[PDB]
Amino acid sequence: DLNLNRADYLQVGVTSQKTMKLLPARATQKVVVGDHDGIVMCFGMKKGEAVTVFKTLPGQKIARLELGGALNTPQEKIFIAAGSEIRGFTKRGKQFLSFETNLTESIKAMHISGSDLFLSASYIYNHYCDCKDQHYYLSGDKINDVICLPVERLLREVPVLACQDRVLRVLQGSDVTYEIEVPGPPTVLALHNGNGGDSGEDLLFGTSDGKLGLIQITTSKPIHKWEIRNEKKRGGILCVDSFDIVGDGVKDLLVGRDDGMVEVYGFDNANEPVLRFDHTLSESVTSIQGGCVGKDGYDEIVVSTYSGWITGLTTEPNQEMQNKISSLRSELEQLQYKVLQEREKYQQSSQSSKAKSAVPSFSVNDKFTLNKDDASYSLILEVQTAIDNVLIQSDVPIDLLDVDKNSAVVSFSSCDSESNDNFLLATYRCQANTTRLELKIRSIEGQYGTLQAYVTPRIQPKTCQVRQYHIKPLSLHQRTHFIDHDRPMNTLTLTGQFSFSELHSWVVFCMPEVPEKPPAGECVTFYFQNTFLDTQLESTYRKGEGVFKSDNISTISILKDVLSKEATKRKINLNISYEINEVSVKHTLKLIHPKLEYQLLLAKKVQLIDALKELQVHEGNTNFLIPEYRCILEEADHLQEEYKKQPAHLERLYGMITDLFIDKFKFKGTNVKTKVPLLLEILDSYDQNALIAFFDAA
Amino acid sequence: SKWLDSLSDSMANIHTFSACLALADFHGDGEYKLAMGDLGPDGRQPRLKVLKGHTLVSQKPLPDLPAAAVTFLMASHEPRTPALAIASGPCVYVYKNLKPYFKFSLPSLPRRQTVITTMTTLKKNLADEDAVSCLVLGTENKELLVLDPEAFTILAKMSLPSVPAFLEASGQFDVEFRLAAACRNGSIYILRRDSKRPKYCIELGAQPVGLVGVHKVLVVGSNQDSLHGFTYKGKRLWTVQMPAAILAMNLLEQHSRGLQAVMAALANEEVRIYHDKVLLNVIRTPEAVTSLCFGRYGREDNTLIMTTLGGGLIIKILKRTAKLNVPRKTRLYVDQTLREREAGTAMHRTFQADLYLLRLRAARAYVQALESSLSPVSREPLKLHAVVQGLGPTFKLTLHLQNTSTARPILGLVVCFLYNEVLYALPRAFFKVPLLVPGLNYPLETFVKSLSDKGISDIIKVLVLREGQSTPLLSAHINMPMSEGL
Amino acid sequence: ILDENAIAQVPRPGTSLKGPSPAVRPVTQAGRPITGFLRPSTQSGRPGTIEQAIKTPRTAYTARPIASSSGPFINLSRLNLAKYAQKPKLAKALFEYIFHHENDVKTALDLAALSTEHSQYKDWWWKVQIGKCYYRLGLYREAEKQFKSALKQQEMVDTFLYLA
Amino acid sequence: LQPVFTLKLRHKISPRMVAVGRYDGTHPCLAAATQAGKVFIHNPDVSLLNINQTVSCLTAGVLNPELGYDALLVGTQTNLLAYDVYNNSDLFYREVADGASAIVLGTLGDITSPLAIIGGNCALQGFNHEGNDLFWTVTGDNVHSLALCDFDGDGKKELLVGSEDFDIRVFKEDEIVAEMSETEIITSLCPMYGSRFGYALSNGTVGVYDKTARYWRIKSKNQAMSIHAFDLNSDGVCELITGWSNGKVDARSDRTGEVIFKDNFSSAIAGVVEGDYRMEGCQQLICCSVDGEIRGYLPIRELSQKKQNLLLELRNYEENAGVIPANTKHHTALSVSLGAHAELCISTSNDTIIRAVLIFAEGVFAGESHVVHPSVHHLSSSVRIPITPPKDIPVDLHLKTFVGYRSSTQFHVFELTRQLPRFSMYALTSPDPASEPLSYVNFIIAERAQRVVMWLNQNFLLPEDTNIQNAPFQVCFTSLRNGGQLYIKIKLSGEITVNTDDIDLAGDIIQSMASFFAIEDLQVEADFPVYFEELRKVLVKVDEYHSVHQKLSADMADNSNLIRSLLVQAEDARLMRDMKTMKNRYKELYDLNKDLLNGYKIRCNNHTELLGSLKAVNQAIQRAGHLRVGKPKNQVITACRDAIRSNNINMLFRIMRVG
Ligand SMILES: [Ca+2]
Ligand SMILES: [Ca+2]
Repeated sequence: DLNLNRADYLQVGVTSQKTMKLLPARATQKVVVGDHDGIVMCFGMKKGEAVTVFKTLPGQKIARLELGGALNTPQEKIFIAAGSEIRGFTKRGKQFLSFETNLTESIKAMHISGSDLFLSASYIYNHYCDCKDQHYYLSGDKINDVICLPVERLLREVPVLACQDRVLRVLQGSDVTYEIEVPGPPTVLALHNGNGGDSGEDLLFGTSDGKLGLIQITTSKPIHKWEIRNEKKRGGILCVDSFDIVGDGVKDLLVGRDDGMVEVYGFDNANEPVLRFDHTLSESVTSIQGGCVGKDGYDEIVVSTYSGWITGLTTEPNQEMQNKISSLRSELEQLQYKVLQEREKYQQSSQSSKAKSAVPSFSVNDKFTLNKDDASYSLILEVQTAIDNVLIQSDVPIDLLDVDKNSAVVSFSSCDSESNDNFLLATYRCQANTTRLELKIRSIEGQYGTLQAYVTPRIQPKTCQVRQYHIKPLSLHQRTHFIDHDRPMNTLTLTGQFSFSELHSWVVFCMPEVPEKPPAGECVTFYFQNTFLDTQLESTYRKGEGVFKSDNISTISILKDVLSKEATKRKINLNISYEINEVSVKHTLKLIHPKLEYQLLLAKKVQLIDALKELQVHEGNTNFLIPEYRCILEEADHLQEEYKKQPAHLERLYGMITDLFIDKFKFKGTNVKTKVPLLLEILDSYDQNALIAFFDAA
Repeated sequence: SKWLDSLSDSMANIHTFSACLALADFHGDGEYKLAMGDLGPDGRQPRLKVLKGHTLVSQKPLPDLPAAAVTFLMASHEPRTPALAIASGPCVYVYKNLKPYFKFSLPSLPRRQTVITTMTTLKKNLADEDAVSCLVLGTENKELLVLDPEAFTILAKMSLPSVPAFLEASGQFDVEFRLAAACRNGSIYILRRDSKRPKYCIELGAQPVGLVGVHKVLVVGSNQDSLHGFTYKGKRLWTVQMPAAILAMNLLEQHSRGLQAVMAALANEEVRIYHDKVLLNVIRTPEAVTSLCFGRYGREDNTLIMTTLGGGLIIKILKRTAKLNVPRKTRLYVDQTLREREAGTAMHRTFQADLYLLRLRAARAYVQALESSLSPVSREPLKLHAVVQGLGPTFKLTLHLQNTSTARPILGLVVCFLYNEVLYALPRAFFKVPLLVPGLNYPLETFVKSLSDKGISDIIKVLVLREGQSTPLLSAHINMPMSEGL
Repeated sequence: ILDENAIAQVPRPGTSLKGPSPAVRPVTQAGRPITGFLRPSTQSGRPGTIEQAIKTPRTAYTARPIASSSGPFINLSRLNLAKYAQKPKLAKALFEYIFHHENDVKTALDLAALSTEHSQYKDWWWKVQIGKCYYRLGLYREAEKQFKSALKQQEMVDTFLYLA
Repeated sequence: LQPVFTLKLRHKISPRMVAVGRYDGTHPCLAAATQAGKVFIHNPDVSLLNINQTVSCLTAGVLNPELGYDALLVGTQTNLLAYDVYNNSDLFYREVADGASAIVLGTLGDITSPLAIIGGNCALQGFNHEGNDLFWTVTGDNVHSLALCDFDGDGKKELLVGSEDFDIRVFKEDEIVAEMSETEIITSLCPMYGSRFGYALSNGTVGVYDKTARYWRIKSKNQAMSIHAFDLNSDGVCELITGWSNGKVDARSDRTGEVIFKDNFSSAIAGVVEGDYRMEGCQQLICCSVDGEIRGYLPIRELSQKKQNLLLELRNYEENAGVIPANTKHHTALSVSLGAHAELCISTSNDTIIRAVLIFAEGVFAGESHVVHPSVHHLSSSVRIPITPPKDIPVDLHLKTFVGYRSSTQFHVFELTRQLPRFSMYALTSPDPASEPLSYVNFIIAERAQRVVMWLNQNFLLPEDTNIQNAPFQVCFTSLRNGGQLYIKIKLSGEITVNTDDIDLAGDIIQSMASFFAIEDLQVEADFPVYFEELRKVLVKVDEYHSVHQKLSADMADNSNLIRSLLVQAEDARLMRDMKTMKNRYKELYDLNKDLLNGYKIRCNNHTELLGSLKAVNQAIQRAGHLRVGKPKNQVITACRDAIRSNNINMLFRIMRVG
């Protein structure tokens, strides 16, 4: 067991991903951090207190910060990359590098191997050999990070490259060598040792839902050593590092989730990891390192969070709390007086007509992702300050399910949906000092639209920042690498006078995880999968036509509706044809059946749990009741907590079956809106064979 | 009141014994945890449970049932974090950091499957806790294995005249070790150095439920609910009786006091003993306690953990501040003994006359009962009584018939029922009687049914008689209860 | 067995109903040695289960064989209690007839309720009669209520005996 | 800190039904309700007690100070059972016939014996050790929590009544001292020291009140299932230990209410009580969860964050040297409109768009707030918000309106606070002699007709065109919850006549007029025919409800005895394997169960109707009393109670009309 007690160091501004580093300068190492405000500051703990070793005047947003040396020399040269350039300082703060490396938009990743440089972008990827343009690539998908294997323990120069579509594109030079599959979008990857493993080269990637792996990439084939698949600790892997805290001696893995969890893994198994320390930090722990920053001799973790609180968890365990709080009493006196002064000044300036009120802009770190285990999006807002309240306005039938880790209080306004478009208006208050706000959103299969979120912080000049998210039409699908070709695929082919950009933008507007940049090649195939019930949506389309083969039937209908709607939004006059297999609807019904059966069984069990408890309280339930109910007694708690959600599953399944019926008979040609209520009582009875007979007969 | 109850849990399942209940800081940083290798409810799910403070945190699954789980030391120079050695069949599992670390097995000597049944450790050189401790084990195959303190070499095999049940050890390995093995055959054996035969046996008279080794004398708890203090030599010193059944015992200790007594769990929900001079170990409990462990738990040096019968968990912290009824004769007695002293002859004569009349009337009634065969007990040795069971319009009339003789059956018998054929409906009035084996009670059932639409009772006679003859061997009468029917 | 009305379940020894030793004084059951006086309410124990009660002599816990539960002059269904309850001279005698002769506690309680309604609830006798009807029906608290309400009106020996 | 002890109990505790007390005199024990109408006692094992009835309030205390043992008061929804435990005897057994929703035990003010004051549906009764009804009064609506706190010193404790009407009323024996208008049903109340008491609503809002002044409050996401004052750091000043719905047990200060101590349980929190439990002469803190886990206790970066926010505000104020003008202001007019809503229009000063509006009000809305959000094609410089408060209570709207341009990402948040005055829905109109309500109350006032006119302008939404001369005048108002009518008539003689057909409206108007003129006593001449006839109808029906319930209970007792006899008979027939008769007993049992279930349905239906009738009667007595201020209130209340205990209905209506 590990008990690394907490301690705090100097707080810096809001920081990006892996923007903190430990310069080794066995004495205390020295920390260096970036900031969205252009400041890049290096400091250290002397005798328990911080000392500003140096600091740079604010420029642009420090998106990445690595440390490397020109030769295999001790890597002390600190390289940052703010807007589109790369600045490079020595360990004492004297600048020695300023590379313009003019890109299009910005820089979101970088890796330095000696002097070799690998800098990524939204889609662009570049490799330089001492500022000399050497290799270039334009991946069709967003890039999350870039790594290069150790060109010393290994011979060649093979840079890995993490793409946002769950593929590791191992490339050499300026062309892709091969691909690796990864479950979840890889956001961080690093060599899992100070060199990269004793066995040549060893990669260690982390995904966005929380998962890690050890893909050992050979010359032409990647081998999966093993993988950590999170069991209860969902969250975005933002940062990883290798360091030996436990006394085993070889090395350990430190990982920082997005919700705040800080996990440590050891390899006593010699193959498999084991968790040692699971601790939360209530923010986005954006950078992790291991070592010693104060009180040398003891190992510790240094973690930079989102708000810039560079904290540490040490191995060694009154008269200090009062001291810090008295220093803070002096600080609060002086600062409160100063800010009330110009508060009154700003109020004095609030009567002039020529004057114009500026705005205190702030940064929010939203994350609108789709959970696969459930069918519910998980919106995660974050502000450096404390949130005063968050508004949630929608245009879609949406189920804001309340989460447990949250502490805010909700107030569902009486939305109209007739005089205005607000199908949903909610308000979270967070009557505390809260930085992040995690909340669920359960969407329906066929409805789509915008979803605004008005975030207000606790800054004295009050401002609200609106952030818009999109609930796609097919917002319950997600991209996969392959589909089964034997299942009944109800295909749909559309042809018209549209260009490739038009059809691609339509598919993006309809499909969740398609990149907006029109792919080069003019013939593109995306394989999807419905996350509620497994029905693929293989979509292959060119400049002139599009084919959408899908196990499900209703997905074809939604695709047809939304694509026709967009075409008429641009007046393209497309032609659409469809081919429907007769066994596909029966297959979808065979898929839906087990869930309805389970829900109804759970309902009929919770009908009896109460009386059964009423009887066991008297008799004791070991001598009179037949165990067909003793099982119910033992499972009572699960039965209750799942009946808490049973009716939502019932309503979703009923609406889905209704829409499936409607769309089946719509492709057959007729409208059945009259007999739509006629199937409801059948579902309430729910004989499977009678249900299929209802489907195929009337 | 001399204990501070830290936790007395009532409805958590913990079924372990004081041998498989050991306490140590198997992880380090000077804070003591409690390991308990238990079988669960029964022999289904043995899971090593670790307790830290008040609530469980981890249960490691085990392959089979842990016969023991002992904690020793494994570093004489600069002791490290000690590991836990549990036992299961031929396997011994060493758990460092409470993680599965190492496994050793018994040497298979002619598959033939062996089992370890008890473990106990013994010091090496200085007789302190900072030194290392050599292991001792007992097997179902009649062996006792003294092993190196780290269990990688067999150091001393020993033969036992019977299968062991409990172990204890005293002394130092090289100087002298005394291995008290309390066996199942109703005896103990003290094994010493260089024994081709254990050479030391001691009788108790039954199988022992436990044992405790104080500095000089040894203690044994008898299955017959007593405590007997012997000496290592072989001579019984003292005996004491317990007011309940001894469930389990252990070795209490308190180094700040010097009191080292026995914690005897009893079936009357109590721990009780009489020490040499002071009256200690007197503690009650809601449910009978089955396993005990006095040790330093968490941070305090005088914790006492207990596991009771129906699961549960008890934690007690010990505070450092440790003529005859001869009746009365009233005036009536003296007045009547006076009237008897004056006129005793009249009383005597009238009592003799009344007794002659009584003998006459009793002989008269007895001859009448013989005449009418009304006796249910009267060669031809038989006995019959009848029982009516039921309150409705139907009664189970069961006849208990018994042949009361040394050895001879009664072949020819029949039972007839004489009843009112209007009020009662018996399906079989007449039926034969089986061969009455002498000494056995034969219950013969019948179903009477009250036919009276009102509540009207009546008698029912039962005649037991031989087939050939026509005079009832005996008779029984049954006053049939009220109908209470419709 | 099947009628549970006691609040406690393990009351202190001495505060609930649930000498010469059995080597001197004969016994009817394990406890409760033989008495000197049989009233038709003596218990001398309680049978545990229903099997323990049917399989036992019918006069082991009672002073009379134990049960499973405890032309004509005028027809009860015919006469309308609403009319007799207007006149107490007929009401009290007719109630005593229905309750003690016909043993119909339901019609008796109906007549008693109507009659107490008529007399405006201010005569202890009708209260005690309703209490007796309830006590027969098994409602011991609704009967205690009436006995208590009658004791507040006129303290009489009968009401103390009923209430005890 | 750390739990000094922790015991797991084998039963599931009911939420608010937990008490602790010495039942042997020299041995404290823990009493707690359980499902299936049982109550267990933990002595240091567990002893059960059969209530056979769903408990709704449990409590231990000294009922007669002659001895020392604690009586155990188990209030069923239709009973009350004091119960000595050391002897299997009871101190009394009363039937309240109204309910036992919350009970508190202790000496009231100027009463010499420790009462057992209770409360159900619009009722309040307090008994002695013998069971005598000494205290009795009627409050607005159902009582959910009672507390014995001592206001205004005087050493004699008053009583706090938390009504479902959202109010906390302070009832001196026979009086009503003050009221505090909260926002939800007060489900817990507890006194700390002096006049400090903690309250817990159903919003989750826990607060602390001193003599009608609120020191603090929080509104969490869970609900405070219990609150209790207890000193935890040994200061003399007691904290407010509260147990939340998730399991969070928090000991917070009382001067400001910041969390001092925190802990968590495995399930929801049922009870938190105080009392010696290890027999060491010191009170403790016992906390019991719903699952049966009881445990007993014994007695940084955020400020740097706010400093950094001060630095940020400094940066913003220095850098100026979605932008918006600096003279942008909001003018809000709160009027009323028929075509059914109190309208509040928020308007900007100069061509700046009102994008979204948040209204934070206490009980006016479903939820805690109300969001106006005009569609992108509805964006203008003004927005009108309709409001429909459900009760004539003055509320404070906390507005947070977003000002910004048509296409912007950062809007400015202008905060405001307006007030909907009490009696806001009623809109001034013109009189209609055809539809004037025949009900009327008359009473006297001091002087200063103009002061009453200022009262009107303060507690009503008069338009700006209005003007009232000192002459006698009538003002009419159409209600907007229903189409009712209100007619206030101020006579030149200084008399007041309220002519509303609603009685609660008249009570509210008269009480506001009293509290506005600092009046301690007032007597009215009242008449509400439409209400009085219906009240007489209910009073008539109550008796037949009583009789029908009596007959049904008799019949069901008969059939239950039959069923027990048949159970015994079937067991007998089965013990002799006589299957025809056993099957016949089982058939008869089936039929009797069917008949008894029909009887249960009809009995419970009539019983709920009876509860409705009783609540109607009690609420009518309370509506009569509430119409008069001061000493006439309890006079009318007790007079009506005596006029209904004697079934003198005509005297009841006589004392409700003029008396
Ligand atoms: Ca007072
Ligand atoms: Ca304090």
